[PDB]
Amino acid sequence: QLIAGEHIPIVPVFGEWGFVEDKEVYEGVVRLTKDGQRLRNMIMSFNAD
Amino acid sequence: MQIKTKGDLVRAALRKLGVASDATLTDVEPQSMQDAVDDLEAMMAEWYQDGKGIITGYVFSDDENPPAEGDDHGLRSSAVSAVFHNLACRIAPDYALEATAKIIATAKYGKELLYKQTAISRAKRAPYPSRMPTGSGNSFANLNEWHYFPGE
Repeated sequence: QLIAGEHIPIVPVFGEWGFVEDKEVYEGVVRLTKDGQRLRNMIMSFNAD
Repeated sequence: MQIKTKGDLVRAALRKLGVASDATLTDVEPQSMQDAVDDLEAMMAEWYQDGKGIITGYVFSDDENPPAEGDDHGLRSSAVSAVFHNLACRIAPDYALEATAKIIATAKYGKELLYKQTAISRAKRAPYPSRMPTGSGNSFANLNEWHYFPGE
């Protein structure tokens, strides 16, 4: 089914975007905080126990 | 090794105690053999707490065999000295004697050496707790979504 326009009607928005080895990588702001946050939650749980 | 049977262990224990050996002119008496064999079986069964105690490879005689004396003990060569020294210490009070200080020290040393390897084997570290992260450095686990350790 032919649709109107010259371009694909989907518009993407990226954060930290690039290619490492012909492989796309996009990152937000939460990827690198995960380890610290999980460690903090684990330590607090241990302290409550 | 020359010591291969429970009778050999009992003879060694009695010789160390001085009760009956060729160092003296005394010969081992059958009633002194049977009682010490029973004592040795009881002591080995106490040591080997159904696998949770000292491991020696000792073969426990079953009731089907009439003479317990004469069967091979099955101990390794490195356990015979400890076993028969401790047997001499244990059966010394039968004759209202007292084992000498060297015999007592050798018994202690032999028991410690008996348990040394099993202690090294059993000194094992527990696995990771069920509430640890696996870390993002482990790319395989991170992609598989193995974000936490199993536990137990």
